[PDB]
Formats: sequence, C-alpha cells, structure tokens
Amino acid sequence: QNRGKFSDEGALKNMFENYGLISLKDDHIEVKIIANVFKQMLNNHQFQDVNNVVNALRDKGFILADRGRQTTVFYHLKLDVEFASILGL
Amino acid sequence: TLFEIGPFALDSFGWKETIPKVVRMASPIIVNARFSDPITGVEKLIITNNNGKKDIFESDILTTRNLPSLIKYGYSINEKYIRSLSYALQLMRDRLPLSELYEGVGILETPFGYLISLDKVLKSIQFNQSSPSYPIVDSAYDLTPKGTFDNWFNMYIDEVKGHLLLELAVIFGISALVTSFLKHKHEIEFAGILFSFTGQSSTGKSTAAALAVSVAGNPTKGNETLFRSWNATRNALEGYLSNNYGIPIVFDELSSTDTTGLLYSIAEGQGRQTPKNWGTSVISTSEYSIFNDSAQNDGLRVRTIEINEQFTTNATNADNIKKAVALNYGHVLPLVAKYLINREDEVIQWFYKEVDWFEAKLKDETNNTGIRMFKRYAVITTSAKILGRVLSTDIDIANIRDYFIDYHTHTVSERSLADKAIDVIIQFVAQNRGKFSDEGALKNMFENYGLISLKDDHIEVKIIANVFKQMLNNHQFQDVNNVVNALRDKGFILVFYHLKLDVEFASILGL
Amino acid sequence: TLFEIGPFALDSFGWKETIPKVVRMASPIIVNARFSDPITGVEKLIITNNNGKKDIFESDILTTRNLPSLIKYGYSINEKYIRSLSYALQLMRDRLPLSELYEGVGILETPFGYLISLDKVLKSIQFNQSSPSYPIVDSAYDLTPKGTFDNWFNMYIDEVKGHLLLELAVIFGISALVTSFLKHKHEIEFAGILFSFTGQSSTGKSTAAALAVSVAGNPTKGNETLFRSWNATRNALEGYLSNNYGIPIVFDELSSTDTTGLLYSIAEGQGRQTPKNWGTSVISTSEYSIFNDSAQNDGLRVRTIEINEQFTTNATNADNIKKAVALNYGHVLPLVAKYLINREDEVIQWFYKEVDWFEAKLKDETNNTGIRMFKRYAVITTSAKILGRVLSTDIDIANIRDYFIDYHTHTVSERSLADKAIDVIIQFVA
Ligand SMILES: Nc1ncnc2c1ncn2[C@@H]1O[C@H](COP(=O)(O)OP(=O)(O)NP(=O)(O)O)[C@@H](O)[C@H]1O
Ligand SMILES: Nc1ncnc2c1ncn2[C@@H]1O[C@H](COP(=O)(O)OP(=O)(O)NP(=O)(O)O)[C@@H](O)[C@H]1O
Ligand SMILES: [Mg+2]
Ligand SMILES: [Mg+2]
Repeated sequence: QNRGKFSDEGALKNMFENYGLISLKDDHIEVKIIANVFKQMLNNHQFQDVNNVVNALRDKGFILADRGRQTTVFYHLKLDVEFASILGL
Repeated sequence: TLFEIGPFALDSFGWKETIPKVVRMASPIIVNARFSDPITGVEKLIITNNNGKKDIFESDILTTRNLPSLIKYGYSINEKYIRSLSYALQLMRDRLPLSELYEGVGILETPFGYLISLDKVLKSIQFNQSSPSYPIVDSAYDLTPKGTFDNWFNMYIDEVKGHLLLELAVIFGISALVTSFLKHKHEIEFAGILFSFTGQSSTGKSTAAALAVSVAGNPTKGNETLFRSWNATRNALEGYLSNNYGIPIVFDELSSTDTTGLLYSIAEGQGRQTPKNWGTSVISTSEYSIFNDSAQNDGLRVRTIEINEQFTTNATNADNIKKAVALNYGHVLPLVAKYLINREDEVIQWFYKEVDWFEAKLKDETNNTGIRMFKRYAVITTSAKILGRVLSTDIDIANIRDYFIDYHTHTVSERSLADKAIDVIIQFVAQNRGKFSDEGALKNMFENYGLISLKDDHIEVKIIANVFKQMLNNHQFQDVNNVVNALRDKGFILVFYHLKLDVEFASILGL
Repeated sequence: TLFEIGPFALDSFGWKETIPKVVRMASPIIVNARFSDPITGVEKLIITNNNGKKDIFESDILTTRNLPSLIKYGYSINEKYIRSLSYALQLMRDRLPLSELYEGVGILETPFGYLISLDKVLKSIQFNQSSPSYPIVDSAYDLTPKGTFDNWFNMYIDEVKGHLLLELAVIFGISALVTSFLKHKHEIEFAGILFSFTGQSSTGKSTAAALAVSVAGNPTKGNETLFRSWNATRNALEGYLSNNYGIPIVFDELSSTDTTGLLYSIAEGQGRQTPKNWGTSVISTSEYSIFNDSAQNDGLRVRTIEINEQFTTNATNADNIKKAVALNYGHVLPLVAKYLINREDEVIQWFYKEVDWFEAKLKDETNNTGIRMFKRYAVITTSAKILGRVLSTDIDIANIRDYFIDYHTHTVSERSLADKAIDVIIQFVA
C-alpha cells in the first residue's frame, strides 16, 4: 500500500515521507522499515505491544538474527521473493 | 453472673433488670473493648456474645434508635426495655479502659514500636516489651492458611527450585513485607515496588503471579483474596490496597481494565480526597507492556520493574503450580514475619551487604535514576536470602544478583531521556528527510523542518525549535527543557537546535 | 458538684435530676464555650468531659433528636431523660458568655489585631492587649512537633547549610507565614507564591519539598500532613488549603494529577461557588514544567517561581534529609512566628531594605510585570534573614539576592509577550 515511500537505491529520497528501503534479494526481499513507522503501523492495526510481535516475528525468521533494532534505526524484514513483480522490483 | 451495675445484670443467659419483678432484656451482649479516633473523636466498640462472635461498631450502636439493629447480627432484644438496655451497655463500656485500634495488614506503625499484622498478629521485641495490653487489629483480608506448608514446599522443590524466574516470583511476594519493614526502619525511603509480569500469552504469568501471593494468602479469584483483576474503578483498586503495608496483591490482565498516573499512584501509598494510604508491592500481568501508552518519564521506569520472560517451562509446570497454590497457601510469610522480628539487625546488615555489592558492581552509573535502583535490587536479593533460610533450601544468590545486573545494563538506555530522545530524532530526520535542505536555504515549498549538513565525523542537523517541540509531544515526552538539557549533557546539542548525529548515517540520508 | 440549676445537677460522676427521688441521666457532659456565626446565625459549642475531651458541635446537638448521638463520641446518656438532659445543657450554655471562634492556620485576622495559629496559638502584642478572652481556634492540621529541634538543626548543618537551593527550600517554607504576615500589614498585596520544583527524576525535589515543610509539621505521607499529592479533584485540593494563611504544603508529582486555570487559583485564595479562602505558599514537584500546557500569559509567570535545578548534591544527601525530617519536624516555624510577633517593625524595615535593594539593582526593567517580581524576591530574602537569626546560623544573603537577580535576568524574555512572540514568528516564517 505504501510502496511509494520505500526507496530502492539505498537512500531515503522520498521528498514527502519515508518509511524505509526495499531491495530484491536472492529468494527473499529485504524490506528495511523505520522503527517508529513500524510501531505506528502496529498500533493502527490494533496490535498493542511491539516487542511481542517483533520476537514472535524473529522466531519464524521474519526479522533476522542480530541485524536490526530488536527486543533485547530500521527493522530488517525478509519477505517472500515472488512478491517482487507487484512490488515493482 | 458475668456483669452487674445498679439494677442491671448480665449472666450467661442474658441481660436483666430488677424492680419492685425481674425481667429479661436481651441475649448475652458483651462489650470487650472501646477505641477513640483522635481527629474524628468518634468512638468504636467490640461487641460480642459467649459463642465467640466478634464485630466492631461505632458507639452510636448503643443509642435506642440503633441498638435493635444488633438483631441483624444475631442477638436477641426485647424492645420494651431498649432504653435501659442502651444505658446498661453504655455503663459497661464506661468501666472499660481506652484501647487503641490499629487497622491494616503488613507492618503496622505503633508509638510503642511496630506490629506485623497477617492473619494472627505478630508483636515485635520493641512492642512486646513496651505495651501493657493485647493489641487489637482489623484483619483486613482472608490470609487464613489452607492445606499444608509441606505441600506448598513440595511443589516448590518440584516445580520452582532451579527456575530463576519462578523463584523471583516467590521472592517478590515476601519482599513486600521485607521492603515495608526496611522503610519502617528508614533504611530505604521507597515503600514498595510495582512488579509487572508481561510477555506473550500462555507463559505462566498469571501462574507465577499466584505463586507469588500464595506466600500469605488465597491466590485464587474469590471473595477476599490476593488474586484480582484490573476490572474496576480507581476508586476500588486503591480501595482494596488501603491499609496494606506488606501483603502482595495481583492485578491480572490489563486488557480487562493512558496509564501514566496510575503507575505512579501504586509506588506511593497515596489515595484520593482522609486518604487511603498503603505501602506494599503489587504484581501486574499483561500481554502488553505498562510503559506502553505511558509518558516517556524516568520516574516511571524507576518505581517499576517489568519482567518480559517466560516463567514456566512447560504447560504442565504451570498447571501443576496453579493447583498446588489453590489448595495450599499462607504458610511462608508468617515465617518471614517471625524471621524479620527475631533477626532484625541481621537482616539490616544483610541488606547493607547487598546494597554495597550492587553499588560496587555498578560504579559506572552516573545517571541518578540508575543509582536509585540499587537499593531496590538489594531488597530483592536480601528477600531471597530470607526465603532461603526460611524454607531451609539452597537458593543461588549469584544468579539473582547477576539477573539484575543484567536487567540494569539492558535498561540503562531507558532511564536516560537523552538516549530515548536522540532515538526518535534520528528516525524523525530519516522519515522526514524530505523537509531538511542541504544548501543552507529552507527551500521546501510545502514545509521546512530544518537544514542538514555532512560534517567531519558528524552530521549537523539544524532543526526548527517548534518542530522539535511538536515531535516530542507526539512521542509522549512531556517537557522540552528536560530533553534538551539531557541531550546537551552527552554532547548531542532563536530558531534551531543544533544536533550532531553519527556520521555513517550519511549514506541513507543522501548526504 | 460542678454545676446546678433547678433540679438538674452536674457532679464529677455525671448529670442528675430530682423530684418529689434522684436519678442519674448522663455521663459528665460540659459546655465550655459557644460561638455565633454572623451571616449564618448558627451557634456552635465546645462539648467536653472531665478527661480533656474536646469537640465542636453545632448547637442543634442539644435537641432531643440529636443529643443521643453524643454516645458516638464516648459519652453516656439515659434516654429515659433526654428531654430534661437537653434542657439542662441548654440552661448551662445560657450562663456562658458569647465567645468568638477564629478558624484556620497561619495568620488569623481579628478585630483586636492578629493571631498566629500553628499547633499552639500565639497572641500578638496588639491582640494580647485589647480583648478579655482566651482565643479559641480550630487547629486545622497536625503540625505537632516530633523529635527534637536539635536533630533537625544537625541535619541542617550537615546536609543543608552551604547549599543554596536546599537553603531556599527552608526559606520558602517559612516564607509562607512571612509573606502572609506582610500582606496582613499591607506591605505587599499578593498573599503568597506558588513554588514549583522541576527538573529530571531523582534530583532531590520531593526531598527539598519535605525539607521545606518540616518547618511547620509532618513532611511525610499520612493522615493530616503537609506532604500531599495532586491525586484528587480540584474540589479537595482547594479544600485542604481552606483557612490556611501561612503553612506551606506540598503537592507531589503532577504526573499523578492544560493547567493555566489551576495555577492562578493557587496564587489567589479563591475557591469555587461560600468559598474556601486561603493565602499561603505551596510547593509543587514534577518531572515536567507547569508552564508546559499553559497559556502564553505574563500574569502566569509572575505569581509562580519555578526552580529547574538539582537540589541535593548526591544520593545520600537526599536520603539523610528525608530521614531527618520524617523523624524531626515542626520546630522552626514556631520560632519564626515568635520572631514576627516580637520584632514586627524590625522585619518590616528589613523588608523595605530588601525591596529598595532589588529596585536599585534592577532599575532598567521597564516591563511592568518584571517590577512586580521585586517585592516577591524581597519577601524571600527577608525570610532568609529571619531564618538566619532564628537558627542562630550564618546564611549568605548575598548569594540568595544574586541567585534571584540571576533568576530575573534569565527569565526576562519570558515576561515579555513580544520576545516570546517574535520567537514563534521567526520559526513560523522559516
Ligand atoms: N510454559 C508454557 N508452555 C506452554 N503452555 C503454557 C506454558 N505456561 C502456561 N501454559 C498454558 O497456558 C495456560 C494458562 O497459563 P497462564 O499462567 O495463565 O499464562 P498466561 O500468560 O497468564 N495466559 P494469558 O493470561 O492469556 O496471558 C496453562 O493452563 C497452559 O495450558
Ligand atoms: N542528587 C542526587 N543524585 C543522585 N541520586 C539522587 C539524588 N537525589 C536523590 N537521588 C535518588 O533519588 C531518590 C529519591 O529522589 P527524590 O528526592 O524523590 O527526587 P525526585 O525528583 O522527587 N525523584 P522523582 O519523583 O522521580 O522526580 C533517593 O533515594 C536517591 O536514590
Ligand atoms: Mg493470565
Ligand atoms: Mg519525587
């Protein structure tokens, strides 16, 4: 929905509002998303604790091991690769 | 003939008066003790029978208007004789001496020392020696022991021992009475800690929570118990805590309740509008943090400790614990009480040893608010040692010390406005980079937040004051000056604040 | 036989009546003094026994409907004789003279002068001379001394003396009575200052706050004390301040409470809807400013002074103070009271000296609202001098003067609508 605010070439060059950085990787898509934005999107979909969701996500290997702002700048999410067409990758 | 005055006489069959005919007035109605409340002036009375019935009334029960209401409480009265009977009972309490009524549970303050009020009342060496009378106390909970110490201890060995967090849970519960005891001795100034068991669903929170309060009384939902929910008004939560200085209580599940003020309220036994006053420790349970929808305030993280770890190892462990405490409770804290009373100096010295250990192991903390946690970690370890002696079982104090040394270091950035704030700021720049210009001029034709410049091993971000204030309000900070001043001290800082950010952000910020 | 009329008699064992037979109808019940409220008309009574029990009732306690309720208050009554017993107690109070009841704490206004109501009651040279009565006062707090002056003073030397802000904190607390005393003398028109201890968490605020009120009474949380919280309605905050014109009170932690309106209310003893009227100084404590969520009004910054500095030097400094004041309190302000009473002219001249000093040191202030702070800084320094005499210790008055000259100069642009406004404007343009 907010693809417009994720830049591809490593720099946050959306002049109106930046949510993160998106990169097509080998059989996964790296979506780096700003923490605050991640918190807000969770409150808005009626999650009520970030950390719980974060570790929950990490256990299935959605967020990865020790790269990102975990539980104890960005969250580093990996998404299934073949979404790449629709995400304009 | 248990009592007589003038024409009125009390025997084991009741009251009677004599005239020129001897008539029965009432069932046995006995006045055992009167009390006088200083500020109000209002007197109170213990009214009994010979079948061990005990009730406390305001003395105006003895007016002819009110006395028949004793029939509600099981007595019998002949209202043809209410006027005398009212007078006879007044005469009876006149003969009584003035007594004093202490109300509450835990450590009760007394001009003749202190009491420990639990289910029975435990007097201290200072008080026992100093008062020439039996103290009288309002029980003020259930707390009556169910089952055996043996069973409780058996589940302790089988389901708790060797498990750090489930051990903490037992410590925490006795640490209410211990903490309160130390405040009473002015060895600490805080009167208790708010503990919050958080984490994901089905992980033993409400279980360890019941385990914690099984120390002094009923850990189940019911009439008058230590296991309760957030489901009520502030009027009644605060109301159930009233006159509590040593009993742990559980508030289970926030979900069934903007919490800032309430957190504070707990740490300090202040009621609303006379006030209800307490000084005890309280365990919360929730699927979401309590610093979630709260101010970004340091004083909040200080009088609160939140454990976000799984307590029980498996589903059976939990189901085994719950069953054990529902059936056996209230056996440990009396032991802790006797221990506090008979080994007072010993505990105070223990506490000193622990405070000194924590001070020494954390001598790198400059932050005032971090030094403030020192005496808090050290009431818990001190409480652990007593748990150890009392149960006569081995408890690894090293692991509990270290657990908190490890809790501290991972909570350092959260007692520091500077660290919390610089964080929203970096993402604010990242997120709203579009509104920060590079070439010195505010040339965003929609909205300008500031100016950004790549400097030598730092990035200069000049940000408009108003914008800086507004973002802080939006992330639930509540004083600019405070945040600014905090940031200025770690060397982070009429138009802009001049922020310096770590250089290697330069790539993503398009510098 | 302490009293008699007709067949009704009061002996040391109680009341009794006689007929053509003598019956006992009540415990010792004594009417010691009556008062009459002008606007209301309603009379009041001091009812006692032989054991120094004292309570104030509206005189309608003596009606046969109400009198039995004295049994709640420990007395004994034979309700076979309530109709008589009511009349005798009426009769007894007819014999009493009219007295006047002054209610409150601090400086109590009297047509025969002024009183200082603390825990005991201190008469002034003007009052002592003119009326033939033992004044009767509603104590209206605890304020009873605990421990020793010596301990409090030892804490003062060991933990306070030489430390500016912790010294102010003691000054501020006694300055309630002094400020009020000066208003009463029309040497100032404001009745008190709202003080706000702000700054970061764990910096001695609630400590300096207890330190401040230990001058007049209990500085700890409890039944009836000077250390309280924001946790209530406006209805009860205002209600606890009622009839207070000289005792400092602490409101601890805003966090457990758009504040514009409440600030004003404090500076002027204005209740809501009769009203509760006060005139005292009050200390707030908070991790965030009170001018945070308030109007951009000058009149707000004027009747409030906010200290955003650390009070205690280290963590032990605080803990020693809290412990010292919890155990020893209420010894200083009585001294200040006696000093005010026996050295009235001296204090007023002192005050003048300070006001003129500040006027001279700040003769560049054109801003009306800044000149208005002059007499405020000067009640505080004046209070410091009295603290100095009273404790018999040296207090550097220069440092307290200059602290406020420096408070002033760094708060100038906040008393200036223009300076705040041009500041919002440049950023609005940017
Ligand atoms: N460690 C565990 N592993 C798996 N299941 C568990 C565990 N602990 C508890 N459960 C299950 O959860 C049930 C209730 O546990 P409980 O102590 O109430 O945890 P809880 O955190 O309070 N649940 P909730 O109130 O929804 O957050 C038990 O009867 C078990 O079926
Ligand atoms: N100057 C200080 N330096 C370091 N720690 C301090 C200092 N003053 C107080 N503390 C710690 O803070 C505790 C109580 O703080 P307190 O005097 O109430 O300040 P405070 O401003 O009221 N804290 P808060 O209510 O959270 O804003 C003491 O027992 C110490 O542990
Ligand atoms: Mg649960
Ligand atoms: Mg405080």
